[PDB]
Amino acid sequence: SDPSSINGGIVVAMTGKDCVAIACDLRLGSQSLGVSNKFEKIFHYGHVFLGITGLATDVTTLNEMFRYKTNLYKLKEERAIEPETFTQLVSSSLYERRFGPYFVGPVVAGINSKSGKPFIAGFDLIGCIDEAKDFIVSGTASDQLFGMCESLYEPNLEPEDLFETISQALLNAADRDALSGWGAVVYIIKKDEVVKRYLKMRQD
Amino acid sequence: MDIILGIRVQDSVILASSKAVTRGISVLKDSDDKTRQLSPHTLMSFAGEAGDTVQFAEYIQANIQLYSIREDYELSPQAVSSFVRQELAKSIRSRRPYQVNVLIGGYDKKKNKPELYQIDYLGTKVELPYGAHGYSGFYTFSLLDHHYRPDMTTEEGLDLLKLCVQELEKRMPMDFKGVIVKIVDKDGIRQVDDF
Amino acid sequence: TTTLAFRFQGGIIVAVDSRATAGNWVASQTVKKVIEINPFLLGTMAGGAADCQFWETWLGSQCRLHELREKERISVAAASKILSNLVYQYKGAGLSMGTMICGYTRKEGPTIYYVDSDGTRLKGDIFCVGSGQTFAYGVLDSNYKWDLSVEDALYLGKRSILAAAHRDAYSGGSVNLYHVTEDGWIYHGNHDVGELFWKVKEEEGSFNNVIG
Amino acid sequence: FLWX
Amino acid sequence: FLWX
Amino acid sequence: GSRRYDSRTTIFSPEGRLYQVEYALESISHAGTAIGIMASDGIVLAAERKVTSTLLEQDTSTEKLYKLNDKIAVAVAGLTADAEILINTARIHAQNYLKTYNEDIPVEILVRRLSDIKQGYTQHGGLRPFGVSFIYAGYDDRYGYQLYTSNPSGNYTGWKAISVGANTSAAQTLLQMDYKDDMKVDDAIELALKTLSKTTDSSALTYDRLEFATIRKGANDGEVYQKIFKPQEIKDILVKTGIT
Amino acid sequence: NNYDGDTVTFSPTGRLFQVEYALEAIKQGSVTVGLRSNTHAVLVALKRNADELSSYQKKIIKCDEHMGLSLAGLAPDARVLSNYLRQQCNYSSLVFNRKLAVERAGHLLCDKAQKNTQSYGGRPYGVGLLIIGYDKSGAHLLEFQPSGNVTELYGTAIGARSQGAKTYLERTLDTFIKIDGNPDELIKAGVEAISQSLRDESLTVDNLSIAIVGKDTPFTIYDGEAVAKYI
Amino acid sequence: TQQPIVTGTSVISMKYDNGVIIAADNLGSYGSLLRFNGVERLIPVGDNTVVGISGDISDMQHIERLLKDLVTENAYDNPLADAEEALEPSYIFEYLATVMYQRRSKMNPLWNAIIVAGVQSNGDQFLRYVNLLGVTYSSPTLATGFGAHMANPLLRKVVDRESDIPKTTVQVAEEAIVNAMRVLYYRDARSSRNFSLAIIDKNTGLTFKKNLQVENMKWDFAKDIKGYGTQKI
Amino acid sequence: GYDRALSIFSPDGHIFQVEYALEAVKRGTCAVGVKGKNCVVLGCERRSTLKLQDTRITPSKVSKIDSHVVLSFSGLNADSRILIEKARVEAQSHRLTLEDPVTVEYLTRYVAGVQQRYTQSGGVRPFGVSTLIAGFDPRDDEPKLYQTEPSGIYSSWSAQTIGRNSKTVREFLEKNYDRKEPPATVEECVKLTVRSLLEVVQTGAKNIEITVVKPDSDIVALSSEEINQYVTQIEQEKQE
Amino acid sequence: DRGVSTFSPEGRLFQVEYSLEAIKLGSTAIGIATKEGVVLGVEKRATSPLLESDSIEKIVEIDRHIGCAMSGLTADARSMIEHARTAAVTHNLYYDEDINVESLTQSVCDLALRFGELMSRPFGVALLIAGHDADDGYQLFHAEPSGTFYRYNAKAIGSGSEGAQAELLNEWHSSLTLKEAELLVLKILKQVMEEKLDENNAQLSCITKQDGFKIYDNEKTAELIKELKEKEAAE
Amino acid sequence: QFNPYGDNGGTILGIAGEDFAVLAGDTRNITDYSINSRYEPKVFDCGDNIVMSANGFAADGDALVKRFKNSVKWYHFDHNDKKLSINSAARNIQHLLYGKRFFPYYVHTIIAGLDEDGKGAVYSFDPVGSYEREQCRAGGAAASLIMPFLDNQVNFKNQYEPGTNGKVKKPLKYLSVEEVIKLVRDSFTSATERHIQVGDGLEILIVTKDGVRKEFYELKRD
Ligand SMILES: [Mg+2]
Ligand SMILES: [Mg+2]
Ligand SMILES: [Mg+2]
Repeated sequence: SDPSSINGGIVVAMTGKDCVAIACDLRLGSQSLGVSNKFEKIFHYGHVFLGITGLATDVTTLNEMFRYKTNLYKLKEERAIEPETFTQLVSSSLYERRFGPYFVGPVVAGINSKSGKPFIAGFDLIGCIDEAKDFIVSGTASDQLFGMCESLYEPNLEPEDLFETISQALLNAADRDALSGWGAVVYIIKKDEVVKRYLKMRQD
Repeated sequence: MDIILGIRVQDSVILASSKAVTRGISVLKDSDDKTRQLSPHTLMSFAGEAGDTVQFAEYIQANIQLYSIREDYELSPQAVSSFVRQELAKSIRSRRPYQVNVLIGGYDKKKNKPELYQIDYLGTKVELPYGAHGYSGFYTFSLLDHHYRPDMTTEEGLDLLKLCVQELEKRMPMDFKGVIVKIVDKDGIRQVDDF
Repeated sequence: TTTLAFRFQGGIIVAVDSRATAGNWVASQTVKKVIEINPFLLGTMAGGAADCQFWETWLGSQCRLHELREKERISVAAASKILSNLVYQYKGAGLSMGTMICGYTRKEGPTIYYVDSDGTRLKGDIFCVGSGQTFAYGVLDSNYKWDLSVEDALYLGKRSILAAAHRDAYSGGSVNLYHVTEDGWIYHGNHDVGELFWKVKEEEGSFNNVIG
Repeated sequence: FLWX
Repeated sequence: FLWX
Repeated sequence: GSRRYDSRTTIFSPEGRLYQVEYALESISHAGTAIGIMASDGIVLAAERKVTSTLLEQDTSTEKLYKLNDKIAVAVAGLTADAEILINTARIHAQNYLKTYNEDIPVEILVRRLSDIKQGYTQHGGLRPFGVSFIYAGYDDRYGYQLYTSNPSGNYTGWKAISVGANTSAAQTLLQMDYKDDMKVDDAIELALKTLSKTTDSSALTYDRLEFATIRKGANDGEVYQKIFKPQEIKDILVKTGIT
Repeated sequence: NNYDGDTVTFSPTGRLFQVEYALEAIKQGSVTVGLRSNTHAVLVALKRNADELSSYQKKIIKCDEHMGLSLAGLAPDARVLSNYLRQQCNYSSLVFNRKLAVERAGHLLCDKAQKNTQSYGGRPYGVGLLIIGYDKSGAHLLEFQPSGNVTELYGTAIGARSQGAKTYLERTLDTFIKIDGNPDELIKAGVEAISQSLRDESLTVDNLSIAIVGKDTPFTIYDGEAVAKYI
Repeated sequence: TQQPIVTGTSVISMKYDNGVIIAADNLGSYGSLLRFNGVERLIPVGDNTVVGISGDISDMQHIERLLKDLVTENAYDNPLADAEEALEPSYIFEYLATVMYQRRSKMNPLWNAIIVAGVQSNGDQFLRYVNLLGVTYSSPTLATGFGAHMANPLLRKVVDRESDIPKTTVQVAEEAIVNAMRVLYYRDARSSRNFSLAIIDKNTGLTFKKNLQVENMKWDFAKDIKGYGTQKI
Repeated sequence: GYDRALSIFSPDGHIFQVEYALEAVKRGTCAVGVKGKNCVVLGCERRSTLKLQDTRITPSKVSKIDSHVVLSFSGLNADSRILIEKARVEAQSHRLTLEDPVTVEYLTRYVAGVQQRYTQSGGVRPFGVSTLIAGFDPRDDEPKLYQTEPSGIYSSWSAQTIGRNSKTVREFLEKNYDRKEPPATVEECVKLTVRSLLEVVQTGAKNIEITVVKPDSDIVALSSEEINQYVTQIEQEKQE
Repeated sequence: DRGVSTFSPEGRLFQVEYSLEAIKLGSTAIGIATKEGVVLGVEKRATSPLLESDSIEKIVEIDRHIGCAMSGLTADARSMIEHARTAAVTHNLYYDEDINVESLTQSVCDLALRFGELMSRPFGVALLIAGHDADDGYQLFHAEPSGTFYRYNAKAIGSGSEGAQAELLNEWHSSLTLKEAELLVLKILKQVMEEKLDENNAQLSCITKQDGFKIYDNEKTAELIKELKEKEAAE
Repeated sequence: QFNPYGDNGGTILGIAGEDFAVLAGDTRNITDYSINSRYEPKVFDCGDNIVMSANGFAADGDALVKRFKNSVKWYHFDHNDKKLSINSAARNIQHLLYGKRFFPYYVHTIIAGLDEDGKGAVYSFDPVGSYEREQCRAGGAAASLIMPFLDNQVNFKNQYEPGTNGKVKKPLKYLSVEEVIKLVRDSFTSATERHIQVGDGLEILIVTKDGVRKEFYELKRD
């Protein structure tokens, strides 16, 4: 009965040269029992990407909540929300539930359309913002991901190289966690094209 | 309550639900239907806490039936499942949450495709080729992983289901007094009387 | 407590014991565990004495208001669902009620609904409810047929309570019999276990466990 | 408190 | 929670 | 007490009319004309801005045509402030439906709810009704392209072509004359402008006094695009049809 | 005229017309008489019928074992105020184990009637009450008016032609005040008093309503054949 | 739900032929610390009633304020406030009894044991007890805390039943109360030597006695006590 | 909250707001209900001053409350939606608690209760709507037709009309409807309904809507051509 | 305008006096109380011949021992009946007995004046409440929107009330049989009714200790109408 | 933590005759091992020939009796001074008790009087308002001592007709008021001997058509 580790799952985000990558596993389980091998944890509202680990009912609820909020934002502002602004919206929304929180570990990723700057950010369940140049990690194998990222990562990787680094970071971290894995997805995000790749990983 | 299974095949969704209603050391009933028809082409099976199960099922049934009359239109299985999930997602942070787990088997008439949704009492929704709730999954999932093919007929799906019920009757500790089987397809919902 | 209600060719048989307990203290042997809601509706009581007595008396008021408003006797289904929807509102508060709503209407025919305090509501042909339900089930199930006569069905109901009254420490006093037909419920008397046991033992030749 |  |  | 100063906004006349609804409609009849025309392959929304000044910023302006979601737009006739209250409600109702059913709201459901809010202000609360008439142009996968109108009474009806605001009598006669069922969007664009051009209280119809929008399936394969026309795009479409 | 729309409006001469119109409802009401000695207090009420087929409207209400009133005007308003007195008498008993003083009863009615004369939306009470009681300071008679004015008296009368009985009691004051330890003689004086307010009609058996409270007498009402003694 | 902090110990009382006597020591204990030595726990209401309070002193000071306010309220629109419509002991008790039971029923009690001693207007002796649970009882002798265990036995040797009250004089009754206060000083670890005593007589009225002391104490025999058994020195 | 008593008594003992609501009904398009031996038919007028309408999407005059009961109306269209919505909710609520669909009498009695509440509630005006509620009770083949009006009174009718020129079509039905022998078949009942509307309507084109309700939730709305055949047949028999 | 709870210069509530005018416009209702029972009869008054008269419910059961007839804005009576029924049943639940006819009437009359600026206006309907209890036997009460109620040996309310009441004054005596009272209600209804009296436009009911409150069938009332006409021709 | 309940001990006993009924109770009030009062009555005349006792937690007992007495007063006001029948009183008390179902009155309640046929009646209640008419009921601390004696001596349980081979039961018959008071006095002297919370005094309230009479008897004071 620990909400953050019932369903299991991981998200990782990295910055490269004029690009960002965000990746997640596909497992949804009920503790030991694997239930679904199609449960994606990365969503997008325009060009801003959000990965959410933790309790799966809150992952779904928050996705639906941010779609709702970014849709009204776009109608009133007459432009797509930017990563820096969306980060602040996520933080506000999570801290609104300070004494009854969503059991989630969200990760924002995207390129600012005006400045062209790669941007990533992570949050605790209470909405505290963790901004980073290099990488953000979240989920049941966050320890493993921290170890993989901190060793493998180097600055200013090209999109094709960054893909290899984030993929190996996620795969090897997931294989040391019981509640993570069962397939993986990697988003490579450039200024005005986005490639989505499904990784081949061990299915245990 | 205990055993509820679901198998989506080529052209239909099949829901199997145990007939036993046990309280204490007494099987009170051995003919219980743990399902409600939400709309002509959408069926929901349910299992969990006593009272909560039927109260929640009939509440959802009433709301979907109200929508059907208001719009003179049948909500898609995807739409019904999203509505049911949100009701449970509200419930879990209530004073007394509904402790009800559901399968939603529906035939989408617009897509001409069968759809099976598995939703737990937390409001965790997944679309599956085959689903189960409670301890049943621990046997049926590995069995279906092996024997299931996506292009199977309704008759093949029923034989695959017989294989699941036989395995459960062999290895499950409790007597669940067999299952009521219902098929959801393009022609609506019908019950298999001899299983 | 031991209450049973079963359905057969001749209608419904309802039989109850009359014992009220406060732990191992026998509070009473003369309790009415059947409430006559109306000429075609019976309610059985098991669990908390106050909870059953209060809410089944209240159910009778709601059934009267229904026939004043709708100029028609309430269905067994509707009557049972008023009580089940009431207890469901109190779920988790600690009401303790095991209840059978037995009656006849034109549209339904003879009908029995089990309703308990955790909100379970079941239609069925046979139910036994209370601490001595398993003892009653044993005798009832092993002798039950649909084609029982009114005379045999009344006896089996009476014998099934006597069975539980004997073995279950928290059941006894006397057996109260009812028969529900298309013409309504008929009371078939109060039978003290004091005299009924020896009468049954002698005539039937059963209860060979006991020193005769 | 009585029980039945 | 993240602490400082 | 305060009874002395109560207008009683929600009562019947001896004839069985709602005073405040009738007077609100009289208010809307002085507002800039808005036209909706529904074609087989899209919908046109045209609206005449209320007597423009030469120093009004035209490009970063929104008076008449508002977006409710990606599939539905409204043309406004009446108090802009009143309309914006109802639009924000409609925008929220659309997102509530999407959140609940994971499907875009059917056009009629959104229209009915917005019309039900207006109805409330005529039956209870003792407040003045909203001085607003809407033309709803939208698409859903049930009925396809749909035109509706709602008015302060809270009554709504469906249309092939309709006008609200000023000179509706004249506008409706010209639409009823030149409309036909097998009409294309580009034809409906021409009809919309020709109608405003004749019914306008101005000397000549120019780009700076017009708001224009189309809802086509003119995107790439089985998806709907909303186009709120830019000043330069209205100037081009006005020359292309030969009004200027 | 322009200042009688509601109770919240003063007239230019400083009058509350809605209160005065409520006072008018009492004058239309049937006559009732109150009088007391040192030992006993008596209510005598002329009951009114709709026609010969109808019952006679009951005028006298019991509030406690030691207190009760008679009414003249709107009977439903008398029911509201009598119900309020029953609760205050009852509160005094349960909380303080104390019979409510007849004087405090008056003060409570006064303050309840007043609130309805200063607030928008509400209306004044349309009834006058004669409260009799026996408490720790002997026998008492009160006259309540819906303006809020409560007055302690030896005797009085309210309703139509009440001036007849009120003049008689003013003459008889010295006689009836000293009818101590004699219930029947104090009632006779009350029945003779109300007789001065009769025109064409006389006191019959189902017409007359008498109540009494005293030293060793709980508040008890006499109707029907029980009052035949006093005709 | 409370816990008492500053507390007062036993209140003892009894009836005699013409009236009632009540007494209580002048201590405010803070657990085992004998913190406050100038605390009056007998509070007269008019000239015919005394309310003795034990338990939490903060809650006692609250009850003082209620009684003070009751006298003020009774005087309002009351020409006979100092005569026929003066506060009776029975009225003051029933008010406190109501409050105590309402507060227990809201699970926020006044953590006290209260004895209302007085003489009614008809000359009858009034003596009744109420506590934090709203439990009420009357008896020729009443006592709270250690008083119930040690005072009552001594006071019941004088007035054992109703018929003994007319036979008991104020001299005999007061002597019994003063003796009981000495016994409580010997044996109650949260008692003091200094106490107050009140007599409400139907003839002489209310006599309130302050700064009394326990005296004629037997301690001399202590010098002969050596060790706990075998020790001779 | 707005508290004003809008519906109040006048010196002559009338509630003008309720009587002015009836005027709104009298202004509304004509609606007629005729119950046969084994069916009820609801006929509705649609004013022909509105061309360039979209009859696919335009709210239909007859509304289903449940699968077995229908509600037509005359008066304020916006007001009718509020009554229909409440009735539809009460219909589902009844199924949920009584485990049985509403009777037509019960559903009528509810709608009538709502209309009445708005005649002595503060801050609200009465509904400018009269309703015809028709259908068949569960497991019953006896046709039911009820009328409600703004005051809140309701009653059962062999045949009844409401709305503009309703007094003309009521005159027609009063001499043409035999209590001893109601329309035996569906065709007879629909024809008598169309005949009664042709006294008032104008043209029998897209001005008449007909909905036929039969036992066991058998409700169907007639198309233009189906209705136009009855109009063509009646006019040819008339020329005599 | 003016307040809803305003007094007239004569000392009456305007809205109460205006509701009494609405009740005069209502269809006639007559009640007669005997030692053998209480009879209630009403004029149905169908607005049109197409209206199914048996659906006109102007006589109503409150409990087995209490009946009710109405006159005026009959829609207003629905919530008054609902309250009366709940009061009667609720009293039986709390005290395991039948509720006194007077106590039931008093409960209904407590609603009457709960209006102002609670409901927006007084009720536009008067009730004849007939019943039996062990204490005061057979009783007939007239419950007005003023909050006042009188007990009556006999009473008429509605359009023909003043004419019918003058007739009830002469005819009523303390030794009337139930059968005599039934004919008397039919006789007086036929006098004050616009249309000619028959079993379809007039309804009889009674409350007896033995059989409780019973609305008469159209067949039973038709025989009493035929019995009435013969007896009037017979002298 | 604050405990809102206490036990004030004592025991009560109701017996029904043909044309009378008695409700007896000891006059001892205790907490733990201390005597609070030797004479604190807990059997009350409530008017309308109804006597009532609520034994257990005295605070809840007094509260209930107070509320029922008040219930009788308002029954007179609301129903034209009608006499509250013993059956109607019993149902009213059920609603009083069940009102506090989730914070109960910690008392056992017995009322006695005459039914509407003039015959002796006793009703007994659990703490939350389940009730039953009986010929016989003991309540409170010594109920378990007295009740089986009453079964034997009032209802003649386990007693057979001599020489009938235990086939014919001793026939049920109404007891005289003299015989009932003998059983009450012997019940309480027996209870006093073996239960520490019972003694001091016995107060009996006898209810006939003539009204409510009282009798008092000394009990052992140890
Ligand atoms: Mg594995
Ligand atoms: Mg799941
Ligand atoms: Mg002892």
